[PDB]
Amino acid sequence: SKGAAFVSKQEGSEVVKRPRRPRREVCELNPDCDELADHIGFQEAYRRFYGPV
Amino acid sequence: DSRIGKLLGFEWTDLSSWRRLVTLLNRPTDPASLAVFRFLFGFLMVLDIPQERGLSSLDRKYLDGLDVCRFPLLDALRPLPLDWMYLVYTIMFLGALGMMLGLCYRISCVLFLLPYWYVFLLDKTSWNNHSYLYGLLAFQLTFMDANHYWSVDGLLNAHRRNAHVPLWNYAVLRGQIFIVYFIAGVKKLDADWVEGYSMEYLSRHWLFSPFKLLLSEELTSLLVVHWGGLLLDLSAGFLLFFDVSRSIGLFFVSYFHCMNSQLFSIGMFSYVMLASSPLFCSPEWPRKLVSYCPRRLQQLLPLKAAPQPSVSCVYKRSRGKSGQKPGLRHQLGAAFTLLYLLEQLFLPYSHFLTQGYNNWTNGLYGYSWDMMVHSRSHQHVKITYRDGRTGELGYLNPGVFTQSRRWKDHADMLKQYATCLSRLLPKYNVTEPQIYFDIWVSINDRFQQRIFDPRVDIVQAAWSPFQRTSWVQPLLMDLSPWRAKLQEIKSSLDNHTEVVFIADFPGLHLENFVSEDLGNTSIQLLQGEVTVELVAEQKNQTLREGEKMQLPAGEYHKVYTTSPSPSCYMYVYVNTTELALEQDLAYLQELKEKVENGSETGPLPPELQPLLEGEVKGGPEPTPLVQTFLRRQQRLQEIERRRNTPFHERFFRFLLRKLYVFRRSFLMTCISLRNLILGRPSLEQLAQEVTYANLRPF
Ligand SMILES: C/C(=C\Cc1c(C)c(O)c2ccccc2c1O)CCC[C@H](C)CCC[C@H](C)CCCC(C)C
Ligand SMILES: *[C@@H]1O[C@H](CO)[C@@H](O[C@@H]2O[C@H](CO)[C@@H](O)[C@H](O)[C@H]2NC(C)=O)[C@H](O)[C@H]1NC(C)=O
Ligand SMILES: *[C@@H]1O[C@H](CO)[C@@H](O[C@@H]2O[C@H](CO)[C@@H](O)[C@H](O)[C@H]2NC(C)=O)[C@H](O)[C@H]1NC(C)=O
Ligand SMILES: *[C@@H]1O[C@H](CO)[C@@H](O)[C@H](O)[C@H]1NC(C)=O
Ligand SMILES: *[C@@H]1O[C@H](CO)[C@@H](O)[C@H](O)[C@H]1NC(C)=O
Repeated sequence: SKGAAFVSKQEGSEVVKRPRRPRREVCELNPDCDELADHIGFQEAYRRFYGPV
Repeated sequence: DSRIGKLLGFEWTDLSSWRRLVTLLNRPTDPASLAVFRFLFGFLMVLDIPQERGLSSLDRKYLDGLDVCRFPLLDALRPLPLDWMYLVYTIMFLGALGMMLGLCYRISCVLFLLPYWYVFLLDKTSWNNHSYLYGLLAFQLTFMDANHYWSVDGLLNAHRRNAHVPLWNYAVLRGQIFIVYFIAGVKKLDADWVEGYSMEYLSRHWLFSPFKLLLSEELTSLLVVHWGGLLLDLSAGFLLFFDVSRSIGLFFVSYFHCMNSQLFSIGMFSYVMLASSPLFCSPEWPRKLVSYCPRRLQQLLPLKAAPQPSVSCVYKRSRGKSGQKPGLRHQLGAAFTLLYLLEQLFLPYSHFLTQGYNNWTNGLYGYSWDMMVHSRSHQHVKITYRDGRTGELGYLNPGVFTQSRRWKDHADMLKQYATCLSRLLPKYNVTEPQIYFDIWVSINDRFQQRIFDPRVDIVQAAWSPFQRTSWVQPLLMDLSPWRAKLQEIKSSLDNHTEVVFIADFPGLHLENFVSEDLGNTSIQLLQGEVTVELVAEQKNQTLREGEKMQLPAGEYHKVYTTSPSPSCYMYVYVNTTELALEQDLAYLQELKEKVENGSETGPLPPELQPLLEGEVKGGPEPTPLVQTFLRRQQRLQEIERRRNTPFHERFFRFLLRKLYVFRRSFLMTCISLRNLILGRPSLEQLAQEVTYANLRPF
C-alpha cells in the first residue's frame, strides 16, 4: 500500500471483477488509441522534459 | 504454341538447364505495372507512418527519464533518446517519399528499410501480419528495377527512362501474394474456424444485412463469414494467375478487401492488398490505359511508346549472333528468387525449431499469417512478490511498468517483465525478490484456465529459445465439447445474473475474496472432485457432481482440486448493490413521471426539487441517488444526440481529427530537429512550442 505499484491483498484476490463499464480482444487489429499517459510517473517526467504544459 | 506454355508462360524445355532458367527469369518485360505498384505502395506507407507506426504518439512512448519494461527480440537492443527517434522517423518519411517519387531509388529503399526493421525488432508487442508484410515488400523492392517508368530518376537519366526489366521482379511479388493467400487459407483449416467459434459475433454487422434475407444468422455466421474466407483465400491464390478466372477473382478479392477494411481496424493492409491485386494482370495495362485517352491527357500522362532495350536482361539475338551469355547479376537474381521463395514457404512452419516461443498457439504472432484465428479473453492476473530480506509477501498492480498487454500470453515476455521488475523494485524498498504470476485466460470461449505454473519463481526460472518451456501449462482440449452445454447455461440466466466457468489442475488451489457487494453468490460443480474451504471458521466441504453451495459475501474462500483429473466448476453471481440502486432509480423515475403527468398533487419532497429544477443552485448538495440519476439522464441524452447525427458532420470530424494528427506529428518533428541541430533552448520556450503544437485545428 505504498505508491501506485503496490496494492492490497483484497484488491488482488478478487477474481470476479467488472472488466468494462467487452474484452474479446483479437490480435492484429490496432493499438487502439493511447492509454500510455496512465503510466506511473508519466506526468512528472513529461513536465521535466517538455516543461510545464 | 503449346497449351502449357500459353497457360504458364514458359515451356518445359526452358527448365532443362541452369542457363535456360536464368534466361527465362531475366527475359524482357514491360515495367509499367511495377511502377504503378511502387507508386501506390510508397503513397500508402507515407500515409501510414504518422498514423500506426506511432509518430504522433511517439512523445509518450519513448520519453526520457521514464522507467518502462521493454520487450525487444534481442536484449542488446535498447531505444535511443527521443530526439534521435524522431530523426529516425524523419529518415523513414524521406525514404518513403523517395520510393513514391522514385528519386534515388536504391538510397530511398535503403533509408526506408533499415529504420523500419530497427523499429520493428525493437518491440515485439506491436508485431502483426500487415507490418511484417510491409517490411518484406520493402525488402523485395530494394533490389527490383522499379524506377524504369514514371519516375523522376528516368527524367534525370536517359538510360533508365521507359526501359525493360527482368521477369523475376514480377515473379517474386506474385509469389509473395500467392504465398500470403495460400498460407492464410491452409492455416484456417483448423477446428476452431471450420466449426464457427472464431469470429462468431461478426455476423451481426449491418454489412451482412442482405445475406440475412435468405439465410438465418446461425447459418450466415458459418457459410458466409467462415467458409467463405477459406474458399476465397485458396481461390484468390489460384484464380488470379490464369486468364480465364482473373475477372471473377478480381471482383471477389476487391469485395473481400473492402469488407475487411470496413469491418476491422487493420489500417492500410486492405488498400495495400487492393494495390497488389492488379499485379497479376498483364504487365502493360497502364500503357494501354494511357493510349485510351484524348491527346490532351496524353500530354501529361507517362509515355506510351514501346520500351527501349536495357542492360539488366538477357536478350535473345535473332540476327545470327550468338546468344548473350548471362553475366553475374542475372544468376544472382535467379538465385535470390528461388532462395527467397523457398525461405518464405519454410518460415511459417519453422515452429518446431524455436520451441522456446511455443505456447498454446504456435510461436510469436506476426509471421504465421494466422489472422483472426484465435480470440482470447482474460479474467484475472495476480502478481505476488516475496521479499528476500524480511520475508513479507505482497501483491503488485498487474499492469505496472508496462505499455502493452501481450505479456499475459508469452513465456519470453513474462521472463523479460520479471527481470525488469527485479531490477526496478529495489527503488521501492524491496530487496532481491521472488516473483510469482497467476494468469487466467480462455481461447475461443473455453474454460478459463491457468497458463503458467503459479508456484515457480520466474526470476530464477529456466528459459532458452530452442528448448521447450517447463512451466507453461498444457491446454486441455478434452473439455472442448463442453462449449455446447455451457452456451445453454449462458442462455438460462436472467438479465442480472452472471456466470464464469473455471477449470483447474490437480494439486493446485484457487484463493478468492468475494466482495461485499456481490451478495447471493453460488458455486456449482460440473465435473471432478473439489473441496471448498471457508477460512472464517476453517471449515472444508467436499463437493460431488451436481452439487451447489452458497458462498459467503465479503470473506475469503478457497477451492482445492482433489481428483486425478482436472476439475471444472462454475461461479454464478448477482450484484446486489446495482440491483438495489436500479430499483431506487426506477422508483424515482416513476415519481417524476407521476409529477409530470399531473398525478401526485401533494407537494414534492425537498430532495425531489433538484430533479425538477435540474440544477443545484442556492440549495443543499444533492444526495448520491440524485447525482446518479442526473448523471444517467445526461448520459442517455448525450448518447441519443450522438446517434442523431448526419453523415456529413461525421465525415468532417473524421477529416479534422486526421489533420490534427498530421499537424501534431510534423510540429513535434520540427521542434526536435531544431533541438538536435541548434541545441535546446530554455524551458519556457519549449513549453510554449509544445503548447502550440497540441492546439486543435478548429
Ligand atoms: C476476416 C476474414 C479473414 C481474415 C483475413 C483478413 C482480415 C485479411 O485482410 C486477409 C487478406 C488476404 C488474405 C487473407 C486474409 C484474411 O484471411 C474473413 C472475411 C470474410 C468476408 C467478410 C466474407 C465475404 C466474402 C465471401 C468470400 C463471399 C463468398 C460467397 C459464397 C457464396 C462463395
Ligand atoms: C440468487 O442467485 C440465484 C442464482 O445464483 C438466483 O436464483 C433464481 O431464482 C429464481 C426464483 O424464482 C429461479 O426462478 C431461478 O431459476 C433461479 N436461478 C438459477 C437457479 O440459476 C436468484 O436471482 C438469487 N436468489 C435469491 C433467493 O436471492
Ligand atoms: C480442508 O481440506 C483441504 C483439502 O486439501 C485441506 O488442504 C490441505 O491443507 C493442509 C494443511 O491443513 C496442507 O498441508 C495440504 O497440502 C492441503 N491439501 C492440498 C491438496 O493442498 C485444508 O487444510 C483443510 N482445512 C482445514 C481447516 O482442515
Ligand atoms: C521507502 O520508499 C519511500 C517512497 O519511495 C522513500 O521515500 C524512502 O526513502 C524509503 N524508505 C526507506 C526507509 O528506505
Ligand atoms: C457491483 O455493483 C456495484 C454497484 O454500485 C459496482 O460499484 C461494483 O463495481 C460492482 N462489482 C463489484 C465487484 O462490486
